[PDB]
Amino acid sequence: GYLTGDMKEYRIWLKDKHLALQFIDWVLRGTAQVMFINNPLSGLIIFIGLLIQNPWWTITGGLGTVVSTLTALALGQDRSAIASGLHGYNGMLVGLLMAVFSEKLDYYWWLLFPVTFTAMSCPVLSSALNSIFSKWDLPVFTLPFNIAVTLYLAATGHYNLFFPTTLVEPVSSVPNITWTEMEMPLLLQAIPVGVGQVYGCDNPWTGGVFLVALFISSPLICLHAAIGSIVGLLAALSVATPFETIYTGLWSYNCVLSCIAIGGMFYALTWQTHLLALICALFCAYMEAAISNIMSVVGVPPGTWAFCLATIIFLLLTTNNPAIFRLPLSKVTYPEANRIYYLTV
Amino acid sequence: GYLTGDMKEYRIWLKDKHLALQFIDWVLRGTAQVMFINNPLSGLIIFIGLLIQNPWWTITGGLGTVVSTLTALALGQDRSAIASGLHGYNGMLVGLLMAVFSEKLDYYWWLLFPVTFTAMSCPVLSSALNSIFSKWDLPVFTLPFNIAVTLYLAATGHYNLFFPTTLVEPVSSVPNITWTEMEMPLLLQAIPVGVGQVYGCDNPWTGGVFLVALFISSPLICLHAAIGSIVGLLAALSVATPFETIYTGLWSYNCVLSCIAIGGMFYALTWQTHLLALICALFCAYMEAAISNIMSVVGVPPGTWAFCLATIIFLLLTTNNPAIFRLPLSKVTYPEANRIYYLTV
Amino acid sequence: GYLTGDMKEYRIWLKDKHLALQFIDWVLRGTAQVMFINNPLSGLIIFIGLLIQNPWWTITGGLGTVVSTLTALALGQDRSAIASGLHGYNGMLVGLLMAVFSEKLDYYWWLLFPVTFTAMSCPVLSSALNSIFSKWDLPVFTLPFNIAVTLYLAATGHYNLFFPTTLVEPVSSVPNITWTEMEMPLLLQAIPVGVGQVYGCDNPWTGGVFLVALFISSPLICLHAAIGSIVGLLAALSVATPFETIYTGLWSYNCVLSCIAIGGMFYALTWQTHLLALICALFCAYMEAAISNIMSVVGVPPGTWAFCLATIIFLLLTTNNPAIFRLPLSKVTYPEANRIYYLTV
Repeated sequence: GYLTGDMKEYRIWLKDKHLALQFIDWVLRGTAQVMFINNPLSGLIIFIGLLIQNPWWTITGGLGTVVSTLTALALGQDRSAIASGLHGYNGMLVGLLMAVFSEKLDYYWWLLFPVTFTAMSCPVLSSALNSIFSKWDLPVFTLPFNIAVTLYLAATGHYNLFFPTTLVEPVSSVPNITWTEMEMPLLLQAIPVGVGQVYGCDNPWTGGVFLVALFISSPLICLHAAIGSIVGLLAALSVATPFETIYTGLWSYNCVLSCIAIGGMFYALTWQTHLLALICALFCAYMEAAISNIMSVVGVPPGTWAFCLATIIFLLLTTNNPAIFRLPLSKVTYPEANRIYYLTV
Repeated sequence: GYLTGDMKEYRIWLKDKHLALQFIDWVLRGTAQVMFINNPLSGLIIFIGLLIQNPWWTITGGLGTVVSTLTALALGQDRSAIASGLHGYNGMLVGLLMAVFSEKLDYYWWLLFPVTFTAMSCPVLSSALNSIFSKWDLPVFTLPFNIAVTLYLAATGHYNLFFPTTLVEPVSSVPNITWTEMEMPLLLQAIPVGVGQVYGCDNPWTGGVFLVALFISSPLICLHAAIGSIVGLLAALSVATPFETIYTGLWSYNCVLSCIAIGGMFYALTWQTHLLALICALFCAYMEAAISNIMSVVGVPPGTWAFCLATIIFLLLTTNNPAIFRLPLSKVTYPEANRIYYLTV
Repeated sequence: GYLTGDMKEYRIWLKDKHLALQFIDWVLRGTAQVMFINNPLSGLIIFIGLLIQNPWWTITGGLGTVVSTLTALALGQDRSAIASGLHGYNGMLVGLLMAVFSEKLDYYWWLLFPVTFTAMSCPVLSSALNSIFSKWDLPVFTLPFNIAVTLYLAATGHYNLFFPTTLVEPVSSVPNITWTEMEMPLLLQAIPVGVGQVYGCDNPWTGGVFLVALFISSPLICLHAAIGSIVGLLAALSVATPFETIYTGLWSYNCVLSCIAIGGMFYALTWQTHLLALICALFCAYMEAAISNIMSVVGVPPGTWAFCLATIIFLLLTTNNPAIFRLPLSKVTYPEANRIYYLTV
């Protein structure tokens, strides 16, 4: 009861504790907000999952979250936004994905020097983007992280002496796909892996832990994450993706985020909105294939550009349907509360 | 008399017929609206020209138009916009150009599965873009088609197993141009071919049929299309393009669209506006060369990005000249009526 | 006294002289406005520095400035903006950098044909961009020049028969950096060279002359230019750039412009704003590395994209700090006057 939703009672009870405890809560909420979850217990569970995946990635992501939150505080950003973790998840992703795409080994402590720096740009970028997107009542989903990490990975590249990144290359030959070597266990495993890849994690246990963290806050978010992962796998099979690429969940995490966002988070959860979420996730999968192919030419990973663009497109979509209701950004908490608010409206 | 303009009398007489006839009219108007023509007879003539070029391309383009119109209806878009074909031409182009840039043979029926899908995204995109561009009173020229087809051709690419696209590669050597092998007949033929390449068609007869379709609705549109084709050829000669590339009309169709749009369609046709149309077409030709070179690196055709960007730039241009008059978007029908409205104003 | 600032007394005394003298003043002010200086004496000193660097580049840049100013006059742009040189510096940069990146020899007079043309697009672009950026009270820093020159250099490319550009290629191997061959004299020389590279000039004397021109108008602008150059060099050393690349000042000029803009020009000069300028210059250096690496894939020089993007981001940044004050665009003259205005406010 006190653990589900966004833990409003815990927020009230902590708004008068020590500043260190409040900062820890903001960091946990920022960790959870990567998947639109404003829950500190979910953030703790996600931290446990990341520790299961890679403790070094956990260190880099936690440092990114801390630095992003501290920079948002120093820049005088909205304290309500900071307290809900809306200024820590972009830095979390920045740290995690500069650890993931580093050609150096684990515990390359020098990588903390760039991480911090490009975690400091995440609040700035957010602010700048909020100067534009607020004029359309749009969120800045992961555009700060995407901009920052794309710029970092292009600036360093694979041949940097200090911070070399992993080699990303375009596809140059037709894959050999024989449909009799499909492994149903691996295809099923790609659903939790697809969920976990929103944090850059390929461990199936990490993805299952992330699903548990999603369910703790909002069961509808967990359901839409699983459905988005499945939609991503189906799209990958539809355009004849090699099975090895499908198994890694790199075709699903953008669709996971898109299905979470459109299906109940920023639209009111109705069956029309659920169908819109499915269509947005499919279009996001194909746009992710396109963006990955385009950005592999300059040697940069696709990130979550496709999720941001597809979700922005489907939020800017205007229909005369009363059942497709876009909630005001200030009223958006989580799909159950969003549906209740929509019913009252 | 009843066949010229936008056939307002026919629209009035059909607004009370069967829904199937109205849908056929909307599809024909969407076919014609690729070249800013809101005329069903012009759409029928364009369909005849496409049948002359390639019946398979006709099938794919017609399916794209039908799917785009049906998706716009299902999404509750403005019925006035749907009835004028403003939600069918982007899907028409999507179907036509995914047929054109398919490495498979003609009548590869499986290509209808992707076509439909990315024809369904054309209304959505339009809506999303209209949420922004309406704040500047701008049209969404072919940005839905350009976004959708660029994403599709990047997602599949040349090495896709199911839907391989044609190989697009950057230029890697200096062309050998000897100016004594210029063929004046082929240079002249490149004018109707340049007009026809707005639909992806390289048949000169198809381009002539398209010019007839333009003339049926508005002689000024036909004149500006021919002048834009000539301007594109002159620009191609100006930057020393190989004659083989010039003959294909790939340097002219963007300029055709830009000259139509700026010269009388969205500006009031005056001599100052005609000069502005010429300058916009020239800048569009050079921007098209730039965009084609840039996008060949990722293996994607240039599309009509240059026309959209150049026309948006020249519409956003603000001058103190009273003779350069930008008509309100709701008053834009065709250059003759636009000039009459401007004279009354 | 009459030579510092923006020479308001000279502007008043010249507003009633011959039109040729006024046009010469506008051209000189446009030359100076590349570095945010609205001073004709500074423009003359910059012209002297360019003559020191390369008289052919001086010819191309002067022609670009003249053509841009004349096109702005013909298009009926704001006479106050034209008289302050705000419509001549983009054309100046266009001419200078199409001369710099030309694979032909000096005094290739045919290069004046493209220069003029893409100097005519600089006002248009500015106008178009001002239709958007004015809605956020933002300047169009060098986006007209960046768009125009990127399009030109992509359209022609290295293999053009008439106007071949220099070969720009991505890095394909790890540099061999031995830190014992650092030359302190060359590292120090890279500061004035970094300042001079805003005009594409690598002569250290040209950069020193540019610093003198900056100091004549505003000592704070000169100080921030030097500090931005130093910040660019420090960033280049931070990401292990080969010393040969560092010595050319190609890592500093974007940071020079960013430090000038944020540190006193469009923000009120306080110590908080000076720190913000340092951070913006650092982020601009890294974004410049990223953009250069990305655009070398399509064979295009980075230009000043990074400066424009970083400065726009840091201007759109919203803080609750009263000491970080964004001046209204109409009140922006130069850092000393800006600080006085901020103190009165």
